[PDB]
Amino acid sequence: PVMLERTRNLVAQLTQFGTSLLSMAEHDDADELTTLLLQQGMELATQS
Amino acid sequence: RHNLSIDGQPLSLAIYAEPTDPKALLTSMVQASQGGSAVLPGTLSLYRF
Repeated sequence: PVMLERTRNLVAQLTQFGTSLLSMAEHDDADELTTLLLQQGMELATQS
Repeated sequence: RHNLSIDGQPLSLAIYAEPTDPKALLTSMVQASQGGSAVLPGTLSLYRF
């Protein structure tokens, strides 16, 4: 029971890390799309 | 003498060598060297580990 309690706390912290890792990747990839749109827009502006 | 007609119209078509296109201007991210925190000697707690 004592081993289970200590292990269960560590696994919960590991779950916390996974949630943060996924959240950051989602935000970073959203910014990648915004950057791509602006770069593509500039090429269109030159032709305009 | 100046290669014009009787009416004054020029007889030779001129040229101007069209200006060289638009210009592309870009910006870039810049990074610099960054350090980390240091470690001090630790205190001795009154409680067990």
